[PDB]
Amino acid sequence: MKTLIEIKQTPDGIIKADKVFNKVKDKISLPNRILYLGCGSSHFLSKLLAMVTNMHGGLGIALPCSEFLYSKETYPIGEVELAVGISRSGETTEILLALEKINVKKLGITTRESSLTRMCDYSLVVPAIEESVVMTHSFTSFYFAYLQLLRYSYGLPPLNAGEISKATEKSLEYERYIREIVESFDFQNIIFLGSGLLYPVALEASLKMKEMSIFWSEAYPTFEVRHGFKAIADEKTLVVLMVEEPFEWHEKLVKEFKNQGAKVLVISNSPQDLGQDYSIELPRLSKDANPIPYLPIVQLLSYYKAVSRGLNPDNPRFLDKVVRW
Amino acid sequence: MKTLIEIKQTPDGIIKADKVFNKVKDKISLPNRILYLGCGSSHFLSKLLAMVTNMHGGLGIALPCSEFLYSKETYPIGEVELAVGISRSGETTEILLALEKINVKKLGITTRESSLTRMCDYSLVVPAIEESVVMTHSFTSFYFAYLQLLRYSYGLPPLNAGEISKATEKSLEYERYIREIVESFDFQNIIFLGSGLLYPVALEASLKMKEMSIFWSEAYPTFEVRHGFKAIADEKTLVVLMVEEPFEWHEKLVKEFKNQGAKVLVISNSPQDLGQDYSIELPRLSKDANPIPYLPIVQLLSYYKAVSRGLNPDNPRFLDKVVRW
Ligand code: NA
Repeated sequence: MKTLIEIKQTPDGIIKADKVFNKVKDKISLPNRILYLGCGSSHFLSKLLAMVTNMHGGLGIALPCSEFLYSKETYPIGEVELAVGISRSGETTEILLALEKINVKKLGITTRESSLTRMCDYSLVVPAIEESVVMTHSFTSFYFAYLQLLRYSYGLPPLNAGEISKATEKSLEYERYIREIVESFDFQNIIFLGSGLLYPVALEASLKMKEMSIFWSEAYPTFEVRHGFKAIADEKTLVVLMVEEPFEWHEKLVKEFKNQGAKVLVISNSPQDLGQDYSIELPRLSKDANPIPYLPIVQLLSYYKAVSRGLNPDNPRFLDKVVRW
Repeated sequence: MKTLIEIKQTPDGIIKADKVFNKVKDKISLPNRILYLGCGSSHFLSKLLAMVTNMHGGLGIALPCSEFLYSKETYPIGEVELAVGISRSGETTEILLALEKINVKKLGITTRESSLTRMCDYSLVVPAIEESVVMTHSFTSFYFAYLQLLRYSYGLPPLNAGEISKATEKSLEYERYIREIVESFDFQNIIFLGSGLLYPVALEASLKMKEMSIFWSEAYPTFEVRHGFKAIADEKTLVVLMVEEPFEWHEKLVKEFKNQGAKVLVISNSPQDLGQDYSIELPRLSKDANPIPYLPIVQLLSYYKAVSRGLNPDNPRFLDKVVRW
């Protein structure tokens, strides 16, 4: 349905993102200290943007919109040179309320002209239009558009959009394999693991499982899971480890989970056999862009698990396309 | 069960914490920029300490040990004037490894003389001894000891330990009520909600459920839950909303969950009826100390759910008392 069609539009989304970046790159200059605000999937995207900002020498902080609204004093926001508001629809009430209280320069990230773009000074309107209640390629597209702008603003060379777009096409080749995983192992719960830039991807992947499949899904920074959290993983659990360059600890972690009876899917940019049950190797890209090919993989996994449960990921129970108050 | 005995020692834990604080207050000066490192429950305590540091005018940042070890570049650590390593046992390999890579002053927080105290410049050794694999009153005791030191260090008046200890005695009076909730409503999953300082408490509460009851538990900043996450809440779900001063949005959120069929337990410092099925009112304290009485409530809830499932919270399956590599 719509969710699947939209996941498959990821390659074109990258191209659309590159186009928007080039249109606004000389009109907007991203500063050193940046605050990122978003809700749900957009909060996880905010965390990813904050992380890559720090990775490139800046200082980025991300907070859920409502936490900024009602409990900002408990967060290390400090002086902000730019506030970035993220909303797929550009109509999320909380982001609009948050921006009303902000006096510094404001940059919006959304898929269309909206209430959001009207209260921001500049905006990245990436037309990765989605009919599904669940965000898929818009997340990936928003990330690339901003990443290009960030590298540019920081004096780094632009990434090759064509190469990255082709990388996501490679991700999509795994569709049948992912479908087979869902068919051959009827897991009852799942855990996503990632470190650094892949941690927010793990968080997003888990949310995709919740929304699309109404499923018991969790996400943790790779090795944090050993500290108590692993207690809920057994023979009915699928553990998804996402890692660019694994080392000995990763092999031990995989073995640890298998010893509890869980099956493990490793998604990486490495040919190494860590003892996993399922393996997905993705094209290795510039460190900052490397997480991109992982998104369509976890989105497809969530989609097919949803279908296997007879659910409609396009319109999950209890969820609204836009969260308003 | 050692776990229950230890939860009930919370009041005395506060007293022991105050004693440690007064012994070291003039031997340790806490700076402005502090990094908090911990694993599992100690990571959630680190988040709580980072938040209260920000609340009092300082700059606190918390990170899981492994993320600091392998992906520090993606975090806004910046300049660090003090590194606080938290470990109940003082033997967690990751904390030892993390502190060894740090050259600035180091403060350890633990229950006993250990590898940790031996590699720190000084430590807060709070004797809230626990034999259960699951951390309970030590979390609360560690928090109070450090909070006193922070207030003192920042020129604020000391909190009244006797008053705070008594407040936790009040929490314990809810044991029967909590037990009866567990015996009457056989929930299959649970969601903890909290904002500001209560968010880390929600994370810790969820971990207690995972470890003690091998249960499906989730935690989110109060209003973030509406953004997709709420999809997994229905008639088999118990939603635990923790809030000091509720307002209109809280009533709407409670009703929203009840409309999905879920039952709601509100733990607050307010007598306001938000439409909850179960209610637990706690003594309101200084803003920074206010979260303390909430801990024994969620620990008792997790303990009784574990017992109702024939599980042993003292020694959960798969878990080691101390995580090593
Ligand atoms: Na520990």
